[PDB]
Amino acid sequence: GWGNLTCPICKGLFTAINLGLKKEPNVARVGSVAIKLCNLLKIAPPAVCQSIVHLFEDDMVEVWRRSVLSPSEACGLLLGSTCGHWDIFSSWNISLPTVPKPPPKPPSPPAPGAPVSRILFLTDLHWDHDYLEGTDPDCADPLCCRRGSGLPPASRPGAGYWGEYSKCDLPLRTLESLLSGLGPAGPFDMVYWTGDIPAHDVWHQTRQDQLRALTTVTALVRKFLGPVPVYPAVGNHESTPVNSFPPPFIEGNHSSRWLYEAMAKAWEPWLPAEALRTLRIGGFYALSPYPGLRLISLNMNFCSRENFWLLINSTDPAGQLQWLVGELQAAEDRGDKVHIIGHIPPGHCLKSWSWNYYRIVARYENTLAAQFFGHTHVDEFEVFYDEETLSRPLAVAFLAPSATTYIGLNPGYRVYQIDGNYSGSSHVVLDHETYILNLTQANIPGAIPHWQLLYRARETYGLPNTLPTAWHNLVYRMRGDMQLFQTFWFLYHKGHPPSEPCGTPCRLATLCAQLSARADSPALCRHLM
Amino acid sequence: FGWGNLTCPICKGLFTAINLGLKKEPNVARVGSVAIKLCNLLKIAPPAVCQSIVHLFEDDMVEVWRRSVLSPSEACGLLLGSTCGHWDIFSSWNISLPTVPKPPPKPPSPPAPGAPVSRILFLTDLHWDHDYLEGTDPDCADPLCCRRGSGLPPASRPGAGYWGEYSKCDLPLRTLESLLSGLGPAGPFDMVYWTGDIPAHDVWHQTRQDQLRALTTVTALVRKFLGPVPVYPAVGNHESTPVNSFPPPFIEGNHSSRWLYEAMAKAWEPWLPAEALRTLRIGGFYALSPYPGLRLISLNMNFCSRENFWLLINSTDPAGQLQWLVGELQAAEDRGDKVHIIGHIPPGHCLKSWSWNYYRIVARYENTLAAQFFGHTHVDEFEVFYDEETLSRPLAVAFLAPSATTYIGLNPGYRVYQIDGNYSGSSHVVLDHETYILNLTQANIPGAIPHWQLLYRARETYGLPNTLPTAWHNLVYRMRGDMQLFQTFWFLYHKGHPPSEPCGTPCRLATLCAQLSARADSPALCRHLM
Ligand SMILES: *[C@@H]1O[C@H](CO)[C@@H](O[C@@H]2O[C@H](CO)[C@@H](O[C@H]3O[C@H](CO)[C@@H](O)[C@H](O)[C@@H]3O)[C@H](O)[C@H]2NC(C)=O)[C@H](O)[C@H]1NC(C)=O
Ligand SMILES: *[C@@H]1O[C@H](CO)[C@@H](O[C@@H]2O[C@H](CO)[C@@H](O[C@H]3O[C@H](CO)[C@@H](O)[C@H](O)[C@@H]3O)[C@H](O)[C@H]2NC(C)=O)[C@H](O)[C@H]1NC(C)=O
Ligand SMILES: *[C@@H]1O[C@H](CO)[C@@H](O)[C@H](O[C@@H]2O[C@H](CO)[C@@H](O)[C@H](O)[C@H]2NC(C)=O)[C@H]1NC(C)=O
Ligand SMILES: *[C@@H]1O[C@H](CO)[C@@H](O[C@@H]2O[C@H](CO)[C@@H](O)[C@H](O)[C@H]2NC(C)=O)[C@H](O)[C@H]1NC(C)=O
Ligand SMILES: *[C@@H]1O[C@H](CO)[C@@H](O[C@@H]2O[C@H](CO)[C@@H](O)[C@H](O)[C@H]2NC(C)=O)[C@H](O)[C@H]1NC(C)=O
Ligand SMILES: *[C@@H]1O[C@H](CO)[C@@H](O[C@@H]2O[C@H](CO)[C@@H](O)[C@H](O)[C@H]2NC(C)=O)[C@H](O)[C@H]1NC(C)=O
Ligand SMILES: *[C@@H]1O[C@H](CO)[C@@H](O[C@@H]2O[C@H](CO)[C@@H](O)[C@H](O)[C@H]2NC(C)=O)[C@H](O)[C@H]1NC(C)=O
Ligand SMILES: *[C@@H]1O[C@H](CO)[C@@H](O)[C@H](O)[C@H]1NC(C)=O
Ligand SMILES: *[C@@H]1O[C@H](CO)[C@@H](O)[C@H](O)[C@H]1NC(C)=O
Ligand SMILES: *[C@@H]1O[C@H](CO)[C@@H](O)[C@H](O)[C@H]1NC(C)=O
Ligand SMILES: *[C@@H]1O[C@H](CO)[C@@H](O)[C@H](O)[C@H]1NC(C)=O
Ligand SMILES: *[C@@H]1O[C@H](CO)[C@@H](O)[C@H](O)[C@H]1NC(C)=O
Ligand SMILES: [Zn+2]
Ligand SMILES: [Zn+2]
Ligand SMILES: [Zn+2]
Ligand SMILES: [Zn+2]
Repeated sequence: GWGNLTCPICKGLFTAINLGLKKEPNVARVGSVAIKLCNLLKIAPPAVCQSIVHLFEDDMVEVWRRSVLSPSEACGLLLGSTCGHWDIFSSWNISLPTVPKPPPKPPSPPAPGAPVSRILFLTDLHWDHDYLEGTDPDCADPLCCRRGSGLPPASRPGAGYWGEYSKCDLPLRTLESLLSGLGPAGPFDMVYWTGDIPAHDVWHQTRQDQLRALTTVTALVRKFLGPVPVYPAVGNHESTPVNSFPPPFIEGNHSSRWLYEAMAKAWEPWLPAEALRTLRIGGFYALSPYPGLRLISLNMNFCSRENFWLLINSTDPAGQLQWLVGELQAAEDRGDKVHIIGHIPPGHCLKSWSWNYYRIVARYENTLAAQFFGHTHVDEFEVFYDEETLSRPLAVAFLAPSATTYIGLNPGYRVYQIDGNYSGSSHVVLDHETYILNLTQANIPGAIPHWQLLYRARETYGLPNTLPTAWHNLVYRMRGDMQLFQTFWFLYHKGHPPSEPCGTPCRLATLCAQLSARADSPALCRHLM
Repeated sequence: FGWGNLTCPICKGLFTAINLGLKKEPNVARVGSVAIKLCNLLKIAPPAVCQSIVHLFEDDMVEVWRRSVLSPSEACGLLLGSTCGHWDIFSSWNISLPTVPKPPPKPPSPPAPGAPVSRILFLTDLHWDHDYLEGTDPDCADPLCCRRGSGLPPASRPGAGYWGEYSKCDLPLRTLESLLSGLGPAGPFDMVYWTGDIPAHDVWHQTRQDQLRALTTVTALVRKFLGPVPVYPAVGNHESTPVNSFPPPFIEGNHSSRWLYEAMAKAWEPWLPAEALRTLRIGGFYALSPYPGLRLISLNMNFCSRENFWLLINSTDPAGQLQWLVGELQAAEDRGDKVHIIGHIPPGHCLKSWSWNYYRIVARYENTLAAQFFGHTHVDEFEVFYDEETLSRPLAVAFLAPSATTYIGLNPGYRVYQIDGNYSGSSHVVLDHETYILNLTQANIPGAIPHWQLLYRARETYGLPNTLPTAWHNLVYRMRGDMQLFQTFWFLYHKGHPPSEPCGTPCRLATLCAQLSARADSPALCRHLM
């Protein structure tokens, strides 16, 4: 009978497809057809389509050939079981160590006169380098206010001197202003630097340009902050194409070796030997700023939904989660405490990665003191609960607003007051402050650039402390009180909220976001009606 | 604005490049060879068979996959869906019956005493090997044995019988000569319905020339022995090569089926009138009027078939034939005549939507449709149709006739139906039927003379007041109750040569459930068997 032939004909078919598109000419064909389709969907002008697709085609086809179309996979998709196996984005688990979990003990308020560690948090600087004042703020292009955007017609003004309120990342001068005005204050013990150094022009980006951004902005930070250590993390716009972060099992040229070795060449002064070693492989590391404290810098792109290399293998990329566990357990032993920093927050991640992270923080509550994440470009947080009943806040991650202005925001940075350096310190965020540059004032001719204080957390929300329970109570408190949420919304946008009023469903969506540290998991929002 | 928007265009371009890539013959060769190695890996069957069969399928197979499954997209509509591409493969469809209101139901009236009767001979699944060779190995490693190249049986196993064999072998032409020669007793026939499957079961090395050989020589044989009596054939699943390949009319030659359809109507020109030949050259189905007041429809069930891969491209009412059928059936309702439907594969072995639309049609046209005949099963059984609303009322039954061929351990056999005869007011419904078989245990003895015996008669054997559908329904549930009776139906099921295994309760249930399922993917139909 013929029924037996379907499977072999399928496997052979995708073998011929596989080896067939491994040749460049067909890759060119896919590129051009994709260009015509891009032109059909419009958004954006044709040259952008051309450049972007020419940039993506190679690695895109590479991964699809090695993942989606690899027979099989594909035959396991169309037939399944008997023929092939489709594992794409399959579930996986990281297997915590067998050490029994110590009983949860919440941290105690710091003793009077105890030391305090001030930490500067910079994220999403997004340096354009093509920013040109006077250009068109609203143009047809993924990014405007830069060389090649043209001029605004008639009554619409050009881009501001310090940056603009539409699209338009920052010119280097505004980063210089940010770093010069750091005095008051200040002084900082350390700086957490999340990533996203390059601008949002993703179609024509080049490795040389990305390296330019990384090295020059690193040099700027280093110039202004001097001896204070800066601990960076890898953002989602560092590599090119944007979001392309092949795990360590991909080897050059097309691997990430270039970016990871450009880093750790630039960050050599800040990071110790081991940190650099692990950074050269996967782009993540661990170190000890204080005795009794451990900082973990995670590469969240192996977390990312938009990182297509995960189609190939999405299972604990670079084995980093496991590594993290080894560290966190290493921290439980020794009686130390851990700070985690990263670009993309957990709960923006795929499915399994997020759940494994949640499982880890829940297991490691007493050890993990704080967590910091960027990427959102807006000011918000995320609350973690116990994995069983999800009724008890065990930790919170702080999502800091972007230094960049991207999509209509005032620039800003954050500063954390944290339990300081000494034995027994909890190393937990005591408070935080948010500075912004009001562009309406700063762009006036003759104005004096000023980085104002905006708000202080505890002062604004009346929190007895910054521990998770307080943020939980703040969320449910805002569900009820609309004025309070209006405050949180004003600060959410760094003082430049949009024109749309953000009515009731908007509020509900936002608060639900504040409560979801685990991707999917709709139940986390159950108590919000 | 980010890469996430590009996935769709990159996909569509990807599968365009794949499409044009495997549109070249060298790549087709590569897929063929990989498939050959895989076949050898799964074993079953010997390597030469794998090689030949895949070499026969590869061309058209790649054609269809390129044009359907992999056509971007489709494929992209599968991996992304909705917003990007549309995946319709084996999607639902409906035939839209005409708006004429259904006439009020009513049972056919019993024929008056002394009324005329039309005897019809039903031949199906002749499966002529032409390579059948007595003495060769009946059980060999091969899809088909008892032929040239099967070798000799080792040691104690005897060879193949002169008149055919009881394991995995088709018929030699001489046994078809025997069948057609012994047709006298009895009786005289008014017409002959011939379902299909003329060529043998060797599907790996088949060639168009061979299939046409079978068609023309066997057609010539039937015409020789039955002479002036009309034979209305149908297209079986073994005609075209590769087996089951029946591209709809929207596929054009060379690789289309026009060669087979025009080879027919060249061979069947004496039997079928002009229109029949015209539509048969297109779709392989036709309509004609054997009697005044009666209409015979011959459907090509390959557009029905699950095993026909050309439907991957478009599975929706191939050749628009179902619609055509409606147009004919309605034409009869206004005209007040009755319809006989014949085809190879029975409805309920068909895909999903085709089957359900067929059920809907027969249900709508019940009073008009007098009888239905189908082959393919190679075994003696039937299928009962119910009302589309409550599914409690049998509105019709289709008769699945046993095979003339011996394929898979059966005595050869043919059937003859007694039908309400030619006259005004005739119901044209099956009154009874008979089944003749050639017992090979006796016929293959040296010096024996092949004899085609009577086996059973329906009404007498099952004690049915008539052959109308209600009778067969009552028979099925009676068999659910009575195990001895089912044992009878099982003996006749195999044409008098039931297997060694006792069958029994789960077997019985499966068989009866099959008898009640005329619509594929209709498990509810068997609910009442518990
Ligand atoms: C239309 O399509 C047909 C199927 O693709 C194709 O039939 C093929 O014809 C060739 C040449 O006659 C045969 O060639 C093979 O077999 C013959 C006879 O055994 C040998 O002489 C050859 O060396 C070779 O082995 C194929 O067997 C035959 N395929 C089948 C299965 O029918 C027609 O030729 C096509 N016609 C046109 C217009 O190209
Ligand atoms: C096809 O031909 C077969 C051989 O003629 C025949 O099988 C034979 O059937 C008879 C009985 O019909 C068996 O003889 C039996 O007779 C006594 C009578 O008292 C029984 O008690 C015994 O069971 C005894 O078996 C033969 O033994 C048997 N021979 C073989 C080879 O099986 C089939 O019945 C015929 N089948 C059809 C469908 O006609
Ligand atoms: C290595 O990395 C990628 C291939 O994955 C490729 O882009 C490099 O070649 C350069 O890439 C530039 C874009 O980033 C492109 O604009 C430039 O023309 C091209 N050529 C060079 C030498 O810069 C690959 N280069 C290597 C090391 O072969
Ligand atoms: C954290 O505090 C400890 C003291 O509690 C500091 O360690 C001292 O460092 C000085 C040199 O600057 C040595 O002379 C002392 O002997 C050290 N004492 C101990 C107990 O280690 C440490 O410098 C502080 N860490 C940071 C980063 O400021
Ligand atoms: C940023 O600057 C603008 C202008 O200086 C502030 O908006 C002003 O708010 C006052 C409140 O009474 C109004 O009377 C003015 O008309 C506003 N000016 C304009 C042109 O909008 C704005 O509040 C500042 N943002 C913050 C809070 O830092
Ligand atoms: C599949 O085939 C049919 C033609 O048989 C295509 O369009 C149908 O054609 C019939 C007859 O002309 C019309 O009466 C129907 O209305 C049509 N149906 C639909 C759903 O459009 C149909 O487009 C083909 N589908 C594919 C996959 O191309
Ligand atoms: C069906 O019966 C009809 C009569 O109802 C038969 O037709 C007659 O055939 C004879 C012999 O040729 C003619 O003399 C008559 O003129 C015919 N009458 C009509 C009205 O057709 C016919 O023989 C039967 N048909 C078949 C196929 O048996
Ligand atoms: C087809 O596949 C099944 C296993 O899925 C195998 O057991 C069987 O032998 C194959 N069919 C034939 C006719 O060999
Ligand atoms: C993905 O990585 C994990 C961890 O090594 C391992 O199962 C294997 O390398 C990959 N799984 C696959 C290829 O399915
Ligand atoms: C593994 O993680 C998944 C999420 O990816 C979670 O739903 C599941 O409970 C875990 N599975 C096992 C077998 O522990
Ligand atoms: C593609 O781009 C446009 C404009 O950036 C956006 O509105 C749209 O949502 C994108 N496509 C999808 C499917 O989201
Ligand atoms: C008729 O088509 C509709 C969808 O338009 C579908 O829901 C229904 O099941 C179809 N009817 C049949 C008998 O398939
Ligand atoms: Zn960013
Ligand atoms: Zn980012
Ligand atoms: Zn058959
Ligand atoms: Zn058949």
